[PDB]
Amino acid sequence: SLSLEILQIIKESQQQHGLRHGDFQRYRGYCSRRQRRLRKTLNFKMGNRHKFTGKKVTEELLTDNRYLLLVLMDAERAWSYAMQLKQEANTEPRKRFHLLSRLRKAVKHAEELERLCESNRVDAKTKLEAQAYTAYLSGMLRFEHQEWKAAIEAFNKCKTIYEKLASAFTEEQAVLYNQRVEEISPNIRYCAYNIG
Amino acid sequence: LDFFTIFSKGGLVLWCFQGVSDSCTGPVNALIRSVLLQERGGNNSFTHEALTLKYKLDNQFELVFVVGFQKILTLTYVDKLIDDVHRLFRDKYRTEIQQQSALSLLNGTFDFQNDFLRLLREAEESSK
RNA sequence: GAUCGGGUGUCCGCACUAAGUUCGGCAUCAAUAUGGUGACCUCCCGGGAGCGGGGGACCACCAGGUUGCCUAAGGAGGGGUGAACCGGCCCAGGUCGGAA
Repeated sequence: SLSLEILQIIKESQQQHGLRHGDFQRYRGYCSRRQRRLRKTLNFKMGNRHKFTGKKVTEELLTDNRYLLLVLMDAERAWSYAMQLKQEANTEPRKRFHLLSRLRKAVKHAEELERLCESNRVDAKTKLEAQAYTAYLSGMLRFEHQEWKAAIEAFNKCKTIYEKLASAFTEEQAVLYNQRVEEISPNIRYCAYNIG
Repeated sequence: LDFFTIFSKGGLVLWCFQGVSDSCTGPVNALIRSVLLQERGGNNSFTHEALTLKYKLDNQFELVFVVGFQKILTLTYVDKLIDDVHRLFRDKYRTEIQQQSALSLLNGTFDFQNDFLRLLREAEESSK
């Protein structure tokens, strides 16, 4: 019976931690620091000294309504690093492969969190938000990889989820979702235009 | 290209084909403010809030060419297109622009739509 | 405005959380096309020796084009030692082949 507003959290964090003027390095640093503090406070050290053992959060552990933030912050860090590499690669063509490597892995965390959301412990509001976030990330990855057929469908699914949520909620609460869909609308138009 | 305007230093728009794609409410006013006060000089910098904007100056006839594309990445053919359209304008419409008085500019009508569309088609074919 | 109500910090050897400073330890991937360097192996053609010319199999490394069934990550980043003679290059003298 625990709810989470991933879009509200990320919107509040980006505009406060350097992305108001568009500085992704500070945002990536903030994401790393926040994940470090979250793990230190929640006592979720993946590895001890001189040993590392990667462990995934199971269905029972999410009772604190905070372990999802770990996956969210990992996805945010990967996406921010990829976005910074996007602007950096205009001079060095080599950075495109690194950007693709980061983007192909951010969707992994997105899909893992959307699968973790399947449990009955969480409410039905976070599931659709996780699905929309995963669709958004997948569409951006496939748009960067010059794949239009899958990107347009992912964008349409994400827009359908966002429009349904905005219609369900009141006008004041739906301004964030309206801005979110209007941000991705030009990407949808360009994806539809690339085929010609 | 999704937005393109050719207006004089006197604040009068000569020709545009924005259409339903874009509305020129305040996309060029911010650029004017940046040029007058900030003195950008950053090689077509200062995307305003949602789409990248680039400009080119013509001190010989007191003219400015503005081209606006989406914030998505675009190829470098835009600057070549701007140079070509500016040179075509200077070659053909020289009679009106060379005159200092704005009465001739007001009286003259420019049917540049077809030529600009052909240039855009050439640029898109090169881009593809 | 007479009593009167009490709600909130200056005080804490107090506990937790959000945002940042500072100091240590560990580790920092690979396939593929092309050219190059260094060892080792193998085909040859010529010659009285030192030897000259051409072709291959395999390993290590650098510049670098498209990549991934790659991870918590793995840049085509920079510097130094390079040792006892064991990375080779150009190699003084000396040394061996040859009248040169």
